[PDB]
Amino acid sequence: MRECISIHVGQAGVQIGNACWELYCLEHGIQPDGQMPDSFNTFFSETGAGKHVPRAVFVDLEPTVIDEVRTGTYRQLFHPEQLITGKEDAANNYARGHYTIGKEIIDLVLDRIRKLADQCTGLQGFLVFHSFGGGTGSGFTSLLMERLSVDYGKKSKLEFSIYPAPQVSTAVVEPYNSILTTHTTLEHSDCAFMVDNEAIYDICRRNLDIERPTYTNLNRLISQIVSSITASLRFDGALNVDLTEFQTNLVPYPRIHFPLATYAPVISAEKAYHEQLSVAEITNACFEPANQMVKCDPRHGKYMACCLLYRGDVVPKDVNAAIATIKTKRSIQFVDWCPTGFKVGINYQPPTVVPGGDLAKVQRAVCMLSNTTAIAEAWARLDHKFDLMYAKRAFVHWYVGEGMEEGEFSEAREDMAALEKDYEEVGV
Amino acid sequence: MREIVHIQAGQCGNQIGAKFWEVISDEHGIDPTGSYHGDSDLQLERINVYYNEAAGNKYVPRAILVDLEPGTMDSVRSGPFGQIFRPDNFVFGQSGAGNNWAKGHYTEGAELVDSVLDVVRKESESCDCLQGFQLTHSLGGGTGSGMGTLLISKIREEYPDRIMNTFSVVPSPKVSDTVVEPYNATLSVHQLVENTDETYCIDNEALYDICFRTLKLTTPTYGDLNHLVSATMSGVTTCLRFPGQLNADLRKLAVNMVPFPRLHFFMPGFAPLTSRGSQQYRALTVPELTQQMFDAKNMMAACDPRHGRYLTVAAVFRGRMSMKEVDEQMLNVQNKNSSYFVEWIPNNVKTAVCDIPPRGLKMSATFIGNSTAIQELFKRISEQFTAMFRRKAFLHWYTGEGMDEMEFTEAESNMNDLVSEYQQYQ
Amino acid sequence: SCVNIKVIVRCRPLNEKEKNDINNEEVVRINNNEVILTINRNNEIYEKKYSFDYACDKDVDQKTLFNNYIYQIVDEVLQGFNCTLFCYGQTGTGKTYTMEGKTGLIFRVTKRIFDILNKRKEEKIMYDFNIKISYLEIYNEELCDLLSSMKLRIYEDGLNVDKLEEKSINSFEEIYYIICSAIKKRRTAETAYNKKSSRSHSIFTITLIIKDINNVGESITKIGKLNLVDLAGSENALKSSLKIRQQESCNINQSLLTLGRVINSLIENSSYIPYRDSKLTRLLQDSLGGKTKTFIVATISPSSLCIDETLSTLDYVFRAKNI
Ligand SMILES: Nc1nc2c(ncn2[C@@H]2O[C@H](COP(=O)(O)CP(=O)(O)OP(=O)(O)O)[C@@H](O)[C@H]2O)c(=O)[nH]1
Ligand SMILES: Nc1nc2c(ncn2[C@@H]2O[C@H](COP(=O)(O)OP(=O)(O)OP(=O)(O)O)[C@@H](O)[C@H]2O)c(=O)[nH]1
Ligand SMILES: [Mg+2]
Ligand SMILES: [Mg+2]
Repeated sequence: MRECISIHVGQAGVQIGNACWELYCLEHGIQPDGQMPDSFNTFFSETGAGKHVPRAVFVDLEPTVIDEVRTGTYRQLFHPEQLITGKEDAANNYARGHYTIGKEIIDLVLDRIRKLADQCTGLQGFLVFHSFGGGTGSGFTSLLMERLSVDYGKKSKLEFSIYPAPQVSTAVVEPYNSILTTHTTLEHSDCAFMVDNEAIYDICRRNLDIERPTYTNLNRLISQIVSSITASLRFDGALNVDLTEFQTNLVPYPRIHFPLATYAPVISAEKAYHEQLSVAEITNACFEPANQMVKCDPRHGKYMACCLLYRGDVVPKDVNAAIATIKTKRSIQFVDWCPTGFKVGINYQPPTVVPGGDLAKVQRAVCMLSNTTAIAEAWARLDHKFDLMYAKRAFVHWYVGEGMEEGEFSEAREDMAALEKDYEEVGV
Repeated sequence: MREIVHIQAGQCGNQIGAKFWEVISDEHGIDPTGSYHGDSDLQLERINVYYNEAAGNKYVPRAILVDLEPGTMDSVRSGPFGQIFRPDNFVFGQSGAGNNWAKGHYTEGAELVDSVLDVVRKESESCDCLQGFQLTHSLGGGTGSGMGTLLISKIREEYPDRIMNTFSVVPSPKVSDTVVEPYNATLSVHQLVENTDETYCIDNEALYDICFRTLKLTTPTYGDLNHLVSATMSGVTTCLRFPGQLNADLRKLAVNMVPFPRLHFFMPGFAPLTSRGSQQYRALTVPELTQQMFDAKNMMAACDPRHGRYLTVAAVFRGRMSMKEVDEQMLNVQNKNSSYFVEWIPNNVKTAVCDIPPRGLKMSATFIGNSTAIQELFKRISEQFTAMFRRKAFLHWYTGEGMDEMEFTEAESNMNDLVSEYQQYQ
Repeated sequence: SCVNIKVIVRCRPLNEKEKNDINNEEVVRINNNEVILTINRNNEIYEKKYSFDYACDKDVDQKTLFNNYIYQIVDEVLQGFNCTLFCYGQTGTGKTYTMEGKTGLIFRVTKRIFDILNKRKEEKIMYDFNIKISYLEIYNEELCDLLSSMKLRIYEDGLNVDKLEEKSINSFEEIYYIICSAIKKRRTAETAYNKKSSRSHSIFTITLIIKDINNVGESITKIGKLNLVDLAGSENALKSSLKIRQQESCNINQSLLTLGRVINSLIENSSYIPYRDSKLTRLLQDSLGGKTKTFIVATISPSSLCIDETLSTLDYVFRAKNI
């Protein structure tokens, strides 16, 4: 029918992946051993009677990330050919990830990807997971993206990726990796979903009532976004919206390709005993700055466009009414460019909840994808951090020693600047 | 994968190393006999980082013991785990270096290094994927200083693509030993600055003071001093063998610690620390580790971080904690103590989280600080040195071994420039 | 005379391959003190601007360049001032010949110096002129004095090298033939660009002992310490695409990075500390703000074909003024 192949690059890439696969498995009822005591083929190819296998490639220059996958319960689900490692990590170094170590891994990886693609016909695109602050998640993924843009070209190049938070950081060369990553991202991706970290923790403590969130809490929320985006791939809706239709209805101008996103309702199971989760309430919740998974604030800019995906027990007339209500909320502005800016889809299948999760099971939910000028703030924060490091060439020697030219930092900076400029100009 | 070769040198080195191997052997489920009888498959999944797998499921330390005083080798062999060390890797001479760097660099040491280096080659060639060499020694003397310097120089030249990670004991400004302490230290530091990629400045005075005041030991011995050192060494190489929520190897550590390649000198530390009596009052959570970890009183340096500011710090947390708690506390630390960090770095804290705590703890943390206060260590050494060199005190003991006077001039100059550079960031 | 840093870019005529290629379109326009490079990247047209003291276009030859600045450098050095000049430039420029010729930098300089010295000794009548020379090159971070036909330790009493040879020169011809022999000793890297690419930084030193043996000043000895340093150009890993590549990526690119930090620091008057970052820097520490005239020269071609390289070159070089 239609299908996607997932690519998981870096530790976070892989663990987000593991979480996403747990959710996908749960949604269809596949067991860890590949048995299922249809649209399931959008991800899990039947391989033989009694056995189904998810289409994915997992990569990290460090043996450990994948060993964690290989030794998990899903060791009986994934085919061994899907798990690739190096021997030494990228050490949070873009240049090492792209020019030094990724130099050999890339051939191993492209082989597997080509083999997965050759085994199917509905391929619509690839879903790649990575982080702008990493090594493998920057350098290696940049290498891979370039190569895939040649091997496939026309297939959708969709990605989910973590951007450095306002305050939360894990490393100190993190600002370099992010500027460099963007340079590649801009010329090879079709649609990149921006993901924060700090914002998500803030969601976890306020919306899910979690005092101490872990990486699995962050991943369950990410997984909900991923499930909803592909919900139309996998399940019938009232208003079916294709993955390529999203892209068609996403970009107002060729250089604009970084949607922001949220999900609602995000309520704890305890709050679920009282919350009046109407179509309108969920819809309204999705426009509050407090609930975005990207630390930005839409009240300081305009929406270039907005697309709402409703899932579960929703009625198109109520949905239309809810949106019509939103249209009167003057606090929400749209670019003058798009008087017909709202788009909407309705999937019959509600999202599911991963066991052990805090997120309440609900009868209705909305996944909101949006395109806004507010994204510039994320970029501005990065530029300020980058310039301090860049100006004194701190840690530059670590990249130069891997074969990176100094000029690459300069050019990537200018491309970053151009990126912000474009999103500012299209604000009219 | 990412194998480590451990080269111990000098009595300080060999004793610290003896305790290091005692500790990591327990961590990997290895009995005093060398056989594996552990708790978890994890212990075996990465046992090869430090041990050579052998018939009988014997795990043999991938390590070499070194001195010119043969009793040293037997002393190591006399302890528990001493029978695990490969019988062949006890490499020694019959002289002592006489507490003289030149003797251990230009003369007797030269003969010993060629023998040792060949042993090093065999252990290194036997690896599939060598991460680096861990070296343990002191600046205070002949073998650890002279042999250390000559051997590490040759090793780096033969293995330029591997990490040269040195843990070393630096002399006290007050608790001295030899009459030539500053000569031996200065002459080694001179080359240390070019040969080592990563240096941990373990301060014997501070080490004592931690044991005396923090652990409140009545009569601490070198064994107790070594306990804390072992905690640091074993603490640094954690995620390599103990995976978790946020992993990191030594290359990653180095990448995020030294912005200006010359400044590769760090001040080690470890938390939690407690007296036995104080155990009843511990708030065993992330804030406990945080507040103890950044408490200058627990820094294993005679340097006091409050003196200046940090260029870069890092911590590897281990055990039962959320990532949010770690991130929250680290942000709170930088805000609370913003006056103590260099403004050029947009985030002065590098983190990693291991899901396996040290045995006996609910959680712990390894702390590494690239502090500007390190200039106090080297400044004090320089003052001790110039006082002697200006009078040519004991010069006859070194020039008598063939050293040029120019070698002292160069060594002094490197140390003074090293100090000036650290001060540059204050 | 003292370390004022003057900077020149020499745009070259295109070579035959550059002219034959479809990408022979020139995109560089040079005005006297500025370079405008048309950015056609993504067809976004910009007047990318760089600034120079000597923005020399493709029409400028060796004699003109000599008169534009080298002439001036030589004359100040010979008054008793030091000078450190270094060169940078693109692959394919032939800078490895431009630096010497037979007329390139070293020989044009040598001819000017000896003509001057010959006239000056006539005026004094010698002038006790005596030139010391050395070719102190750096290969895989090792020193290599190509003057000699090993253990080249750097020490500073006074900065010098253990067993460094200092040949004493009386004439252009002595240097000419010494160079002819010395260039045969250049060691190389096998690169995709050139199977015999030089793989070193090279410090040619011309040190003139000057004694002002006039009726007054015979006791005054000044030294015309002129360093003509050929920096290895940055390597694009693709042009070397191996063990040496890594060695030289470090030795060349990290050294260049370092020199960058040094120059920037010098400009920022946040100097000295960087003098110790590399042996190259240490060897050239005399240039870092002292009574040493300084000069930076780089050679580029204008074709579209070499623009990414040009931009990297201009970036490195432009920061000589712009940090
Ligand atoms: N922290 C520790 N420091 C020690 C230990 N043993 C010695 N030392 C310190 O190291 C210095 C003495 O160094 P050594 O016995 O190692 C000299 P080495 O045997 O390496 O060479 P020789 O000159 O041939 O004896 C001095 O500062 C001691 O106070 C120890 O177990 N722990
Ligand atoms: N959301 C979530 N948070 C995590 C996860 N693991 C770590 N993080 C975030 O994801 C990144 C963790 O970085 P790493 O995976 O170590 O980076 P990497 O690409 O693996 O870099 P190298 O392994 O050095 O190549 C940071 O941006 C963290 O904030 C995860 O599974 N997802
Ligand atoms: Mg990794
Ligand atoms: Mg001894």
